[PDB]
Amino acid sequence: MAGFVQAPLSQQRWVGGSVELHCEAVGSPVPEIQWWFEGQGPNDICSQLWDGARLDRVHIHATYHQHAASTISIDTLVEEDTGTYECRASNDPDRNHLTRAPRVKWVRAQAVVLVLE
Amino acid sequence: AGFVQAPLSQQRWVGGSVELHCEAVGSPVPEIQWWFEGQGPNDICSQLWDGARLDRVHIHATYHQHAASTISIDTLVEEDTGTYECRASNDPDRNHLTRAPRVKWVRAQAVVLVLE
Repeated sequence: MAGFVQAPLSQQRWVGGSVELHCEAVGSPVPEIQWWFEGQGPNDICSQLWDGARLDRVHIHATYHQHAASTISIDTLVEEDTGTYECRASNDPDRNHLTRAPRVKWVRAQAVVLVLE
Repeated sequence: AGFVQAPLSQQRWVGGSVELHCEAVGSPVPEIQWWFEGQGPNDICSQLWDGARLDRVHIHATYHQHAASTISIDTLVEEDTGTYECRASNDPDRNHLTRAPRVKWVRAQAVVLVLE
């Protein structure tokens, strides 16, 4: 099982500024962390972020020594960076690949980031 | 509304007890709720309440400056296994007053595994 020892923090930021969200988890084995995101307005859905996203303004750095630590950073914010950011952790051996596996459940921890002019 | 402490996943024995804690901030001070989803594809997240599961589930919360909430479960059974989720919000329409714009609470999860 994976468990959170630090959740990301909701916060108010400015267009052209920047944001940094942090997430930490424990388990044995040491769990994996991903970051997920969902904009505002009931047309946006929860999908995975990746290192280099949004024209290379999104950066994700992770370490896995004894526990999982992950920092997501975003350069030069724009209003549409507004939304909910979700850290997910799991040490389930099947979480990746494809498998006809049912399971596949990660623990989630959300922060909301609001970007204002 | 955001978390400054997420609940922490825990493994326990049948017949034992568990306790999960949740800290959240915002102005105004956000409300905390606990929600739960058992294992297997046929379960959903539903709100837990104080006294649930034949008065084995107790929920205590305070809201001075910070939102602090604790869920406790006595005499654990196997079907207590699953994902517990702390939800927080200070949105004034929170109590889904039929007022049907949004509904979005911030969420932080912990898993609880109860082994025989």
